[PDB]
This record gives sequence, structure tokens and C-alpha cells, in this order.
Amino acid sequence: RIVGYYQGIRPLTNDQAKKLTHLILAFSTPDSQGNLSPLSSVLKQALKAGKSANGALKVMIAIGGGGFDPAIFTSLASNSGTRKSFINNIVSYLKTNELDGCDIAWAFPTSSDKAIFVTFLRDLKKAMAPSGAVLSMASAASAFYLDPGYDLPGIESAVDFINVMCYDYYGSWTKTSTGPNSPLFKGGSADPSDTLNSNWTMNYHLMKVYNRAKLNMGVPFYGKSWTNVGAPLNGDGLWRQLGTYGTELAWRNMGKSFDMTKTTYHKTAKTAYIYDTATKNFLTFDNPQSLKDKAKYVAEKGIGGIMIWSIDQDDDKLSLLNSVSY
Ligand SMILES: CC(=O)N[C@@H]1[C@@H](O)[C@H](O[C@@H]2O[C@H](CO)[C@@H](O[C@@H]3O[C@H](CO)[C@@H](O[C@@H]4O[C@H](CO)[C@@H](O[C@@H]5O[C@H](CO)[C@@H](O)[C@H](O)[C@H]5NC(C)=O)[C@H](O)[C@H]4NC(C)=O)[C@H](O)[C@H]3NC(C)=O)[C@H](O)[C@H]2NC(C)=O)[C@@H](CO)O[C@H]1O
Ligand SMILES: *[C@@H]1O[C@H](CO)[C@@H](O[C@@H]2O[C@H](CO)[C@@H](O)[C@H](O)[C@H]2NC(C)=O)[C@H](O)[C@H]1NC(C)=O
Repeated sequence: RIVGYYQGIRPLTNDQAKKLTHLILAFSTPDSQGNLSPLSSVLKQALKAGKSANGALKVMIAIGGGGFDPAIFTSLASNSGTRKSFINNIVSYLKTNELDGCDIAWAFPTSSDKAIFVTFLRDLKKAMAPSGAVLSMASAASAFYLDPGYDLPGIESAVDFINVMCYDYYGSWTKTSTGPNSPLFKGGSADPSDTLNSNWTMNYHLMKVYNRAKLNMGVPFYGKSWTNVGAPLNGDGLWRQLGTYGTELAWRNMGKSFDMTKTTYHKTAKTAYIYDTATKNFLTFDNPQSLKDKAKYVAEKGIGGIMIWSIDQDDDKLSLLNSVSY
């Protein structure tokens, strides 16, 4: 599988559509009653572009998302009556909007949600099964969220695949140092963390699920910046004194603001970063090399596919998607 999430940053091109097996439009959100927000114009355009260019492509709607209040999912899913009506609305929405499935993006289920989340996904799949609509969900990357909220065997028993979000390992909340948004591995002896890497997150999933073919390893087409960054903490320039958080930058916008010839490729972590000694700017990101190393890992581990957040962040020449694709 090559599962591409899509945010409406720019049109979906005919070339992109052919490189995916699944296109996940993001997002629709439910209200407190379980009514889904209408599909936006930019997302509807991508549905049409995708199906026109690739008649095998499955176009799905992601429901929820990182900005969406998880207490609304709690409310809808915990009451058997509202669960039923929410599910019926989801299935009606797929029909009305000519969609092939849906992704539940609940950020994040708590310990009180763990069992009802599984019931919701099981009951949703039952309602979707006659039409063959594809069901997926997005899963977290650290034990902090995974252990309380995610019964991975129960989830697996309901869904067609699990989109594992192996990114956002460092970010605006980080107080200790710079670090990689999405490395493949722990970065050697200077790395202060054993777990903030894609390999740890995927291994956690591999030890819990029955069939690893049901997993997709998520990869980001964006990176993150800090400014006023200082010296390495322990001899390795990936982890540097802070500094002020910048923002999340799509790949397509990085090279206009950073000199990409200064890229450092961390050979142990398999991650790309730039520290600019003239400006003290820092950029952690994924590039063609990091994605090639990640695709190789997915194949080596027998993981069922690669998920991308998000394909519209790629440049006009599809540097990132072609690296995953080729
Ligand atoms: C207090 C403290 O220190 N606590 C930490 C705790 O923070 C650590 O965990 C980390 O927490 C953060 C914040 O909760 C997590 O960051 C979330 O993670 C979400 C899942 O990865 C992520 O959403 C998914 O990923 C996409 C990219 O981030 C999202 O895209 C964004 O969507 C927006 C609309 O919804 C849009 O406006 C944005 O432009 C867009 N961004 C980009 C770059 O495209 C997307 O919504 C979502 N996709 C899906 C399929 O659901 C959140 O965006 C991200 N939040 C922020 C604010 O950046 C982070 O994942 C946690 N890390 C780990 C490893 O689990 C915790 C562990 O270190 O420790 C505690 O101590
Ligand atoms: C990828 O992650 C796995 C699991 O965390 C690592 O394998 C572990 O390696 C440690 C030594 O560092 C062993 O003590 C464990 O027994 C291993 N666990 C499993 C489940 O195999 C693996 O080394 C990581 N790969 C890289 C390149 O860092």
C-alpha cells in the first residue's frame, strides 16, 4: 500500500494519483450530534482528480484529525444510541460524496475510550462491509498515548489497515533540545531517547498486532524549524541547545528558506537536518534519502505499506513521493 493523506494545500495532480493505492482526504469533522461537516471544495476536487487519473485508487475521508476535540469522539462512541446514528451518518456520507471508505483520526483516545473505540470501529466496519468500503484508523507513536488508549488487537480485528503516525517526535512542546521530527532509528550513543523514532514505534505495533500486513508506517512530507539554536548538547549536532520554536514547513517550501546543500544526513538515525551556523536556524525534515531508507525498512520488516502525511506538501516534481514510489 501507498496511503496518501491530502490536506488541500494545492491540487492533486494526475501523476500523484497514479502513485497511490489510497488517497485519504483530510478532514471532515463530526459535530456533537454526529453530523459530518460537508466535504470542502478543495477535497472534492481531489476526489475527482484522483479517480479520473487512477481508476484503481480508493478515495477515503479522514474524520477528526489533530485539531479536533477528542471529547466529541468519546461522546459519540460511548453511547450505543449515538454510536449507531453516527455510524449510519458516516455510511450515508460515503454514499452521498462518492467515497470508498473512511479513516478515523482520533487524537487521542484515553484509557476510558479504549474499549468503546474498538466497539465503534467493529460496528462501523459491519455497516461498511456490503459496499466494500475501506476502514482505517490513525495510531499514535509513543507509549504515553498507545498504552492507555489503543487496544491494537481489537482495533486490528475491525479495520482494513492501521496508519501509524511515525512523526512529531519533537515539536513545539519540546523543552530539552532540538531533535528529529521523524528519524528512522535511535541516533547512537548521543541520542537521549530510545523511543522517539519510527523503528521503536513500529516495533511496538509489531509486538501487539496479529498480522503486520495490516500496518502502514507513516512518513512526513514536512519538517520543523527552530531559531536562535546553539551548540550540540553532547557532541552531536542533531540535539542542540534551544532556541525558539519556528513552525512546521512543507517540503515544497523548505528550499526557498534554507540552503539544502547544507543538509546533514545522520547516518545512524537516518534523518536529515540543517544547522545554519550563519543564522542559527535549525531544520529537521525528511528528504529523498530518508524516505528511501524508510521504504527499505518497510520492505525488510514485512510491514503492509507506507502512509504519507501529506502528499500535497511534496514539491511540484514529486521528489518525495517519487522516492517512496521508485
Ligand atoms: C506536556 C508534554 O510535554 N507532553 C508530552 C507530549 O506532548 C508528547 O507527545 C506528543 O504530543 C503531541 C501533542 O499532542 C503530538 O503531536 C500531535 O500529534 C498528532 C499525531 O501525530 C498530529 O496530528 C496528525 O499529524 C499531522 C501532522 O502533525 C496533523 O497535521 C496537521 O493537521 C492540522 C489540522 O488537524 C493542520 O492545521 C496542520 O497544518 C497539520 N500539520 C501539518 C504539519 O501538516 C494531522 O492533523 C494529524 N493527522 C491525522 C491522521 O490524524 C498533531 O499535529 C501533533 N500536534 C502538534 C501540535 O504538533 C505528538 O504526536 C506526540 N508525540 C509522540 C511521539 O507521541 C509525549 C511523547 O513524547 O510526551 C509528553 O510528555
Ligand atoms: C529497532 O528497534 C528494535 C526494538 O526496539 C531494536 O531491537 C532491539 O535491540 C536491542 C539492543 O539495542 C535488543 O536488546 C532487543 O532485544 C531488540 N528487540 C527486538 C524486539 O528485536 C533494534 O536494534 C532497532 N534497530 C536499530 C537500527 O536501532
